[PDB]
Amino acid sequence: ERIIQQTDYDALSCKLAAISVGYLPSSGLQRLSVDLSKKYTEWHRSYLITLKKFSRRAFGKVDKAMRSSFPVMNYGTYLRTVGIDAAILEFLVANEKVQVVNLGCGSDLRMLPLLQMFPHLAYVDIDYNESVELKNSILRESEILRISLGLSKEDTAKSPFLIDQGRYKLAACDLNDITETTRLLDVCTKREIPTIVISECLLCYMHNNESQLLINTIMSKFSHGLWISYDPIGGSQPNDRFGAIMQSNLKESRNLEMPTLMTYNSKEKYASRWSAAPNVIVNDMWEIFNAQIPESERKRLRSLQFLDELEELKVMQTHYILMKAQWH
Ligand SMILES: Nc1ncnc2c1ncn2[C@@H]1O[C@H](CSCC[C@H](N)C(=O)O)[C@@H](O)[C@H]1O
Repeated sequence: ERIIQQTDYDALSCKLAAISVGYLPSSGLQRLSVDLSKKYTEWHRSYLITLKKFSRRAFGKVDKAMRSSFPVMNYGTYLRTVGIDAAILEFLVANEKVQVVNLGCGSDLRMLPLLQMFPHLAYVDIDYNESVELKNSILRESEILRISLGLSKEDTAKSPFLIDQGRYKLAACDLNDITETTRLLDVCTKREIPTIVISECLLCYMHNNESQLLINTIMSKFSHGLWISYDPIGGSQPNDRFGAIMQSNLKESRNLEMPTLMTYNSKEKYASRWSAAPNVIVNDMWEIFNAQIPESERKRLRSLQFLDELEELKVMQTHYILMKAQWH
């Protein structure tokens, strides 16, 4: 589906709007160095310029949405990035040899600083065939993105991989098909190696059958893992129409569906999908803003932009969550 692939252009507009204002990179929570903080800004800026070369339509939707970004949505992107990063970095410090499988990766460039910071970290980007062909073109075209991953300018990878360079792999795969998913994972991951499965904004666009079989198969595949899943919820409180308005606004404007939004309308119901795992934590993004983000970080974001409506940030961010299912 071309419309589901175009949701990544909204996710890239958020990431480039946060970096352009200053929200990211947060060098403390993401644990970036002085050089890698400069590289985080320079890799994302070079991804936007290279996206212009390969697409006028995709650059037009990313550029217009980025510059029309409000302070409230920049707070939602900050908590979204440093929340998933805090869960990744805790697992990568305790476990030296780790392999990551970013399901529904899109235009995510967190693997660039992560591979640098951890010498024994493998990584595996996975998206639709059309999406990963655009990401392969952008990484191989830009000179600075070429140096980060050790890529050539030409398409030199073979068979199931568009990129196959040492400790990073890019691959095409429909995740709604479980036969295609397990065939790819057999040739790019191992059972015994500790794992971090990232499903950032992926499982919301899938039906309940395709998403539940993806959770049960991947957890049963590895002996030791950690599933950091970010997604929206419809809201549990009565007269809370956040979920019914979101399904009606996506269907009318863009012809997009979030099938299991109302089904998993709370953070408890969302976390019950990973009930097979023994240790399951779950907190909405407003709870992560008040408990996980330090006082030094909140003062820094206040210096960037005027967040006039803090209650409007609470209403939005309570309808997003960060789940962490660990098993062994
Ligand atoms: N069945 C499927 N197979 C492969 N990719 C899928 C998929 N369903 C949704 N996606 C991908 O999930 C992404 C959702 S937008 C999220 C982009 C990225 N994870 C980020 O957080 O910045 C899109 O890029 C889309 O292509």
